[PDB]
Amino acid sequence: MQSGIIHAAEEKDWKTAYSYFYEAFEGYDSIDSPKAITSLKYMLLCKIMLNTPEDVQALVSGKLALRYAGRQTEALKCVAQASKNRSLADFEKALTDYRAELRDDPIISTHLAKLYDNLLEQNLIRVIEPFSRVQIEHISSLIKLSKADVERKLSQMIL
Amino acid sequence: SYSEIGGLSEQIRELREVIELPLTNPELFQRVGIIPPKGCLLYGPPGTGKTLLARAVASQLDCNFLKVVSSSIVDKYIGESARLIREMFNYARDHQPCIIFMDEIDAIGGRRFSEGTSADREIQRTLMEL
Amino acid sequence: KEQNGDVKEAASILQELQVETYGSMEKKERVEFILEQMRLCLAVKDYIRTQIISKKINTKFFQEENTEKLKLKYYNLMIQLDQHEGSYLSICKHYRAIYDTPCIQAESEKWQQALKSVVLYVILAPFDNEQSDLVHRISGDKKLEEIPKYKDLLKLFTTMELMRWSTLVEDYGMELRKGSLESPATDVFGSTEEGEKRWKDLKNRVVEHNIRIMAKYYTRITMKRMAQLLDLSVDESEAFLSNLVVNKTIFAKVDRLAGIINFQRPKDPNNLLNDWSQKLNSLMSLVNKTTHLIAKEEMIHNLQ
Ligand SMILES: Nc1ncnc2c1ncn2[C@@H]1O[C@H](COP(=O)(O)OP(=O)(O)OP(=O)(O)O)[C@@H](O)[C@H]1O
Repeated sequence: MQSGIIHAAEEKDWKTAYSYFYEAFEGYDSIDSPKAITSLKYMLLCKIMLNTPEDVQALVSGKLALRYAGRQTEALKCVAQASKNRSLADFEKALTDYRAELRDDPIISTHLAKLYDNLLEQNLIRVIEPFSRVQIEHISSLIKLSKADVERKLSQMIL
Repeated sequence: SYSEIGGLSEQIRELREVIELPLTNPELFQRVGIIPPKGCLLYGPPGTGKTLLARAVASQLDCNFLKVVSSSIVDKYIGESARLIREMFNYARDHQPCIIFMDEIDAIGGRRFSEGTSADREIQRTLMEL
Repeated sequence: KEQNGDVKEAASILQELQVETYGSMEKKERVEFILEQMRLCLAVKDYIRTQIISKKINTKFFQEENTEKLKLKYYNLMIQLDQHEGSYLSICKHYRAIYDTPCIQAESEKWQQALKSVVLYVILAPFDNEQSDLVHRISGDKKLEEIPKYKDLLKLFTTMELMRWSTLVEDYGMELRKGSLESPATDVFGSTEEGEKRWKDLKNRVVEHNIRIMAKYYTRITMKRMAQLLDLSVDESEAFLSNLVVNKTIFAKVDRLAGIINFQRPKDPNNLLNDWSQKLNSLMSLVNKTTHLIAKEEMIHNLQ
């Protein structure tokens, strides 16, 4: 578990970080439930860090996750589902009811700012894909944001 | 003769189950989840009646049955009686279901305890095949 | 039956179902018993379990040649579960199996509504290459054209073109009071939420169907022309084209600022465009050359 936390602050390797939490859960299984229920939050969140929400649903669909299903696993599934649907409004709507589970995140700034910087272009790929020539003022109404930082982020996308 | 031998009753019925029952009734086994036992062992003469009992099982159950004396695997040069165990098992996969006798399995079952000579080594080689 | 059962009592029989599946083989009575719990599972309100136990039923199929006719009447219970939540296409192929019960009938009203029930799901199902050849199997039947609404249904499919959507509602809005058969509209419009979802479904299907001809005929179009063509605001067209572009069924670039919108033409800058176009076109008269050759060769040998 600690190996996972330190690797999350290091951000160097996002792959083995999920491996450490997986093994840790294998240790906490069948003996102590309170540690096992809190161990899934980190593994699934680190899989969201890897921008692979499709595998999250597959992990929570197994027979092992059904016994440990609860209010937290739905908070993991809703972040996976908002990242798959690429909608920040659904993410924020679910962020208020699951904020009790969001506070357990040791660093709330890292994951949320990286996911916001990600979901930015995940909302842009929907508006950009249909047509090449686009005005900035009408397309900024969909994401609901000033045009300044938007153009800054788009130019960044070119870079 | 299967009635003539007298005892031993629980052994008689035991080999009747583990031998005959997987043939006729694989369902009973496949339901419970148990894999059928593929082998068995008999030993005398603490008493005797080995080749009798098992013999009347071969002539009793009938179906397909194969006779083996341990002295036919000698082969002299080139222990290809090993490849006769391979080919023999292939024809047991042809005429399957089949039953295999093994008489005097001590010699073709040896330990290779002390490293020695040639015979023991190639015998152990056919044993590796088995 | 004593306590009428609940979520727990219906779950007690669940774990007992599969105990006798591998224990013994029973032709009829067991099947009747194994479908008994799902009809209580609808009252349990839990669907994810109902689909598991319903997944045990399909491995028992094909059940025909025994009963004949009762188990064909159970499909009416299965379509209830499949039509409920997520799939309109799962009932498509299965309603042709519930159409085999009136085949033995000996019944008119049940059969007459079976035809409409099987014909009206084409709209509710998302378009696919399997749907295309699905509707061709039912088309041309001698019993099917008995329904006058079937000619409207077929008219929208054959060669597309265009039609006013309100005039479509003139034909399909009468079927609520019309009948004879009200059962298809009893499934659609019976639940207000169900009926509304299939209203937006019909809208999505007609606007998606108007698009695929526009995709073959463009070239280009003005944005404002598509609005008056689809009888809706330009904002609604933006929503529609967003879902169509994320479905990547047809590539397009639709510029809102300048009003010029178009589907395709594919870029194909140099290689494949000129390759296929120029060459195959040139080979037309080349491969047809020898064809008309023998035509004149036979004509001149008929008279000489
Ligand atoms: N329970 C028995 N019932 C009838 N006959 C028996 C019984 N046990 C031994 N015999 C007799 O023993 C003779 C040899 O058969 P058996 O298979 O016992 O030899 P064996 O066990 O290989 O002998 P050993 O073990 O001494 O080499 C047979 O003629 C048989 O009549």
